[PDB]
Amino acid sequence: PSRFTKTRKHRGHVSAGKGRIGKHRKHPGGRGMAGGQHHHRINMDKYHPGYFGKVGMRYFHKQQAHFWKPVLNLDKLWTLIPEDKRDQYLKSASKETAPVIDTLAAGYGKILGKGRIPNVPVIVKARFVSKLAEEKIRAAGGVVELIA
Amino acid sequence: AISKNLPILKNHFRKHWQERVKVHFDQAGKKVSRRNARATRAAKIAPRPLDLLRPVVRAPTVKYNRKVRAGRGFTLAEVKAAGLTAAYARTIGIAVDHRRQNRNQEIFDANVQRLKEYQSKIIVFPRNGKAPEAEQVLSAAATFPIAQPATDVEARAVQDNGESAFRTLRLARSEKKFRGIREKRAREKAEAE
RNA sequence: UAGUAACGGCGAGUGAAGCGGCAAAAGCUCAAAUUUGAAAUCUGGUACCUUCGGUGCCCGAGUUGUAAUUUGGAGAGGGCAACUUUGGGGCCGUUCCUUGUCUAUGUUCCUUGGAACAGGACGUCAUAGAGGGUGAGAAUCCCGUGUGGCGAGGAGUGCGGUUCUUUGUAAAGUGCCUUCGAAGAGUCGAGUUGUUUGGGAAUGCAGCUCUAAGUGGGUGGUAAAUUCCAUCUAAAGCUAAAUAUUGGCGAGAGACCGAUAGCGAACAAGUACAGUGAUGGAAAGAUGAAAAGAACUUUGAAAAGAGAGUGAAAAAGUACGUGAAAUUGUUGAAAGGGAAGGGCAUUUGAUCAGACAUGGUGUUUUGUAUU
RNA sequence: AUACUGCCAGCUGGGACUGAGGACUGCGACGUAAGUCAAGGAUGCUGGCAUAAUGGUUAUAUGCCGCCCGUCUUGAAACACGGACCAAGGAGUCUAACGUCUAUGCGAGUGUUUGGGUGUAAAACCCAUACGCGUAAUGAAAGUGAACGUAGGUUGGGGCCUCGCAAGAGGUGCACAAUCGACCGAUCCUGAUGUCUUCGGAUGGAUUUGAGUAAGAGCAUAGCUGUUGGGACCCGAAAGAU
RNA sequence: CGAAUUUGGGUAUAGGGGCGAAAGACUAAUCGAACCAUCUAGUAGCUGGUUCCUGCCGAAGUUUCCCUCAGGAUAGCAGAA
RNA sequence: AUAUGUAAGAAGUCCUUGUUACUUAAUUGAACGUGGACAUUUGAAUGAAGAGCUUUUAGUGGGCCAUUUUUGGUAAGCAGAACUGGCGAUGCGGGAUGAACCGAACGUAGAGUUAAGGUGCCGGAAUACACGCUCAUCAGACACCACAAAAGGUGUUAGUU
RNA sequence: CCUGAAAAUGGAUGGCGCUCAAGCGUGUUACCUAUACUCUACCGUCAGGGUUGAUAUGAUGCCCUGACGAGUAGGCAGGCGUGGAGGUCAGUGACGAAGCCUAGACCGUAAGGUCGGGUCGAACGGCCUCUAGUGCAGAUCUUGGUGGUAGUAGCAAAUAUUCAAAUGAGAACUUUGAAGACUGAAGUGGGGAAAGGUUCCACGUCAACAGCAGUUGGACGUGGGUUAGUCGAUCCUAAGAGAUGGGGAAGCUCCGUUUCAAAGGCCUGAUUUUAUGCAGGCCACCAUCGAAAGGGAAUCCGGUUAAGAUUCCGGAACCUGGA
RNA sequence: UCUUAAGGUAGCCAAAUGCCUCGUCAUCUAAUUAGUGACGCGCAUGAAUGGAUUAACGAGAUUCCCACUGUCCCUAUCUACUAUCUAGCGAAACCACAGCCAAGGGAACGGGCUUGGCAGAAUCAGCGGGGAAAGAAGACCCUGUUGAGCUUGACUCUAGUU
RNA sequence: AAGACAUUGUCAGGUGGGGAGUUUGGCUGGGGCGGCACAUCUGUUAAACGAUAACGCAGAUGUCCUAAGGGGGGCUCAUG
RNA sequence: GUGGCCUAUCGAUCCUUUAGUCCCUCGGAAUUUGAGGCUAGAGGUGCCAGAAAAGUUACCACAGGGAUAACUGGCUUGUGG
RNA sequence: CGUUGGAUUGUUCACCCACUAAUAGGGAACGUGAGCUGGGUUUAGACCGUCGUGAGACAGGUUAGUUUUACCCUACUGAUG
Repeated sequence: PSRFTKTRKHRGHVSAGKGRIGKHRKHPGGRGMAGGQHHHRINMDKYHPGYFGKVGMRYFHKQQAHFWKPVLNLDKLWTLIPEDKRDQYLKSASKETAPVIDTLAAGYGKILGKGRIPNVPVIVKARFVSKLAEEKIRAAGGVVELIA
Repeated sequence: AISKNLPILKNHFRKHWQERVKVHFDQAGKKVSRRNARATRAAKIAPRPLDLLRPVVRAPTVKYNRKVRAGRGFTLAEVKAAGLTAAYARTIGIAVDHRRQNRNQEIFDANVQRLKEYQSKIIVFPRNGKAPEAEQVLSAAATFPIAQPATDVEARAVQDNGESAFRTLRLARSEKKFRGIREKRAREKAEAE
């Protein structure tokens, strides 16, 4: 769609929309992030505070596989059950027949308690769990057991 | 220069990048060439399954710990437990990996079962026979798929005894963090009478 | 992964790797061992033959080490209880081409045209209506195209059967180990210097100095004794495939360019010419279907002109497809007392378009479905 | 009486420009009756021609106007710069990564096209375990990690519900804005039962703090515009290197 | 104008080099650093140019910071949604 | 004087009250409220060719000129600042001519009326009307503006003891 | 009003001109005319609305409206054109496509579109979409072409030409005579070196060239021409260049030229039951290249050609190497 | 005595070095910012950064004198070749459009604009007033976060050398 | 002859305009010299809200103070 | 009373250094040293929102500038007349 | 209507010698370089003094140093028509 551009509409107008006084020059302010402390400092301080300097401590050879730990909340905890058996599990809200959720094969590393699961007991297999999530599972009547 | 509220972008194009531009126009032609090569090699090895039988192994790190995938070749221990020598396994189409060890009984059983299945499901022609071909299949991988082992049943009984599984994690982390200091204290107390 | 971890006057900027998915997949061999009851190894010379070589013999190399044996996954003076194979030069043929050849259907009538390859009628073949040529847009005129058939040769363990037959003490595994288990040195490693890397108390490389060890040595991304780890095994070597390919050879294409474009070059183009030289480097395509490229006559010294002639066209004559503008010549028409051009308005002169056949009435016949 | 002011929904003339609209509709006026009219926009009658007569174009003449364009500039006709003329060519492009907006598909998910299958041999068309982004934040980091309640209270809120004959009353109030809170992370504190007696950190807080929670909104593709790196809208150095 | 003379040919010296009775002179019409090709379409806050029509809206030369003063960022002024 | 802050209401005005860890000697205060009384005038005028903005982006970041206030300078078509209006960026009528002055801002036309400026001719429009003054052997002639002074004159005209 | 009152091209109440003004102060009034104001028509923009009807209407379709319209830099929107692409018009066309010319016509505010008439010769267009190397007046733009200047500047240095005849279409310039001159023996003569390369020489005429002409030419076309024992090269060495042996350098290569090197060639015996094998001898230049002016073996005269001659011919010699 | 080691010695000078300056005196002329000779508190002379002198030489700079003369008073004439006209042949620089003035205003010096003056085809030879004539993106000056040659107690290095 | 010394290799310290690369502010009645109007403060300019320029005017700042900070109490200063 | 009666008396990133928890990290468990982080100061940029910086060019170059000097012209006329 | 001739100086101004009737003052892009000249100033060569470590500086002094084009239009001067 070169035909919908303003280059097509600027045909016949001298400056091509770039001005007669301050023309289109090559690099009137510098190239890239030039002068971010000198004449682009106002833009840096307004729109990107914290840009200059270093804060934290380094980590040589940091592998993100170590820190892989996707978080699953309790409101999404029941979506790990297939939709077919989900209704049966919700209706037959009994211990000693509780569904097993293995969040590790689901793809999650930690469980957080964002709240309001039903009162159906459930066996939750999680690598890590938060205090509130464990308390809410206990209140629902299920259990969270630690896996690896 | 720098301008209105925009992200800071790092476009690494300050070298002569236009000489090193590889636009993959040959994607379709190369897919055709790959299929042609696969077909030609199949015609060359006409009775053979076009690939070797690979074992089931576990993915290394903690992020892919859960998954089970296809390895390079079977351990010498695995092929021994299946009942073959390494050289004969290589010659009849079983990939053998010398450097991989099995510290794991579950994976050992899974791969020995794979080897037994392959032995049952293949036929080795004699060197001086009538060559009774059997409508060659083209993928040992497709006919011996890798299946994720089932870890647990769908429903079980709640076994709660009152440790909350968070106090357990906190305590285990604490003992890991402080074990050296505790050993220090024990050694100092033994040393100073 | 990831514009991430890291590097960076921590500024501008720079910046990988493990895992994960996939393509392709392939493995291995030397040194270090006494064959010592037999250098068992090999180049060459000379003979014979089935000559990418194989056999007599001879000399030489070689013990300061050539064969067999083992390569770390392992492997090495033996013995048991059922236990596959062999291997070798040819011939018909699985397989790629220089490739060759054969295989359908209108040139039927009318119109226009110089030409029918265009319009109309009737057809035919079609696993062929891709493309090109032919005097204009041609499936059916030609070459081809589609589908098959038959052949003038070369390469020959990804192999089914023959081919002379097994050099009848020929090379390979465990339910028990009598012992072991050689494994690369100015090399690891340390320092320092320079360079380099994302590698940061130093990533790789190189120079110099020092310079090892055998449960040793390397690594474990922050410099320094360790109760313990983990993981490999360096300082020797070979190896297809997936990967790259502005060159070479062959082939198929394009929402590309269309002769100031596209390569500099569509042409006797890296040519002609410019430089002492390194080097620099253009311009230049089109008559017509066919030269049928203008016989002949006249004027001129001749070029040439005027006639004539060929041609569909000469408003195609080689200075050639139409030949645009700038710029000229002629003719015609207009204005013009130190510019010209322009706007509004009219006038004058030129030039020119807009109902008067008609969805309505009706008539003394222009040349007598009606005028 | 006349002036001079003011008013007349007072009378009588003389000229000019315009005539938009086009199937009944309205408001009015006329002795208060059917009808008429000057009342929500011109009709009636008449003549000449039916042609270059009107008009268009064009050249000239006349009256009045009219400086040479482009550019930089506070200011150009400029004694500022470029331009003798004409033809052809000639200058915001494409890409990587993005911001706002918009369209589309699906939607707590989304993206087939690295690959694989297939194919009417770069097209179709078909196929995910993965991966990217999103669905969790915060802290330098160890780490911890989002309901005291009808996912809160207050003010305002479109719309909807209940409404009497035209007020306006009540109820419910999504989005969104203002405010007071609650929850998660960070910081500073007080620290309970217990105890590897130094650990774990319950409980209660604090003019502190976060790019958060508080019934998800994103992912992908395309388009204009804007950004950065690239020859970077086109032409242009003095130089520097090999 | 008999020589520190004039000159042919051969030969040597090559670019941050040569050569210079010295003028930054000469080194192929090139010299206060030759020529050729390439890096290279070098960079340019500076000059010049920047190609169709109509419609609607319509400025600024001011603020703060900048080795900032022929430039930019920022706020303002303007458009669009 | 001019200019300038605020207010002129429904988020408002008045009552055994309700909350609190703040405050008080004290249910005294402070803040925030539940429940109540206020209508056809809800508490000046005028206007409101819609009000609250949200995102994003262009050009610009040399300015110059008025009457006015004003600084430096003898002054300058000089240099530098005031609530403003303009030129830039804007044609049109007038000032002969002129970026800025006066009038007035612009779609294409037609009638009428005007502004500023003009009406002897150029030139459209009274050689109008009325009272004076002036005669120059460098008259004068309309703002911005394209200049003239002190001092003089029984030139002439009009004005106290 | 006058004096005060002086600046340079001629000169400006705008000019002419004006004197009870056409001057100055003042006062009624009439009149003139801006793109302003009032009122109409039309255009567009914005906005507030109406409109579900049995066919004859793709509902911002039709319609009622009220207000408004300057504009650089700049923004946005509707469109007009160009080359290609997908669909469609079973679109136009050798009975004439595309291009081009035309003070002919119509349409649109415009970009532009459509048609009439000439030229011609093979392809091209409308519509819905896609796409971009998409629109020029300028850039001392690029490349080509062309002007005015302009039949103008000019063709004036080197003393200088004239008469007749011939040839010829044509003669200032060619040829041949005759005259006048010039260079004046460090020449305008006769040879050569470098360089050129056929220009040498003969035979044929206007296309170009010879800045006039041309019958002439170093031009054009076709041909012919260069004869060596003795002249040069070849041989030698000069300044110098440069292999080898060696040593540097990652290397292209650099140094070095006799250096820390095992560095080769002429006579008889061997010269045939036996070869160049051998106590046969001397020994020790210490590559090579580098001069058409240095060194150096040797040829002269006469004649001969259109053009060669110390080279051919005739005569007469010399040098080098070979029993 | 002080700075800082010494204080300009011999000589030379308004000097190619002296600003004040056309120094003062003498001479040269009718008249001399010139020339020469003297004089020196010499801005700022001076001793191999050589001082002073010096025969001869000099296409070096300067003053005067004689001779000579068109340099001049003050111009005139002559020759050759041009220019000039003709035959042939035949470019270029420049060029927005062009080409008469006065004033005004204007980017403050107009060919155009305003108001006046005026204004008659086609032209030839000269000419140098104008075209702010042509030739060249001012070489002076400034600016640029543009260079380069050269220098050094600049910053940072480097070959050699020790 | 000379001799484990020279030489050569590496590192280290000097020296090194012989050479290399760079740089050598801004404002400014042109630039330069001067000054700082470059970060600031008082009064005025400044035109009675605030803001407001010039290389305007008259000056000042880069310090000083264990008291010259904080509280309380008592007293009243210059001058005649 | 949170320094001086008020209105002036001053300083980023990076680096270093000190103080504080002795709190987090050195990524195969750590005696311990060393190092790296968290919060607050100090070492300083006076061109004071903060480069690390000597000249000369009369041998000069380029991009420009009438934004800006050296003539004329123009306004003014202090000064001169 | 005239307002001179000269010595010195590149000079404008000066300052003298004289003559004279008088040797008035000015403008015209500080009139007048396609009219000349080129003494001066004002490139590059060179010397000196002072300044500078130096390269170099010096409206300080010396010496040597390319002055291009009209054929066009106007104006002018003459000449045809």
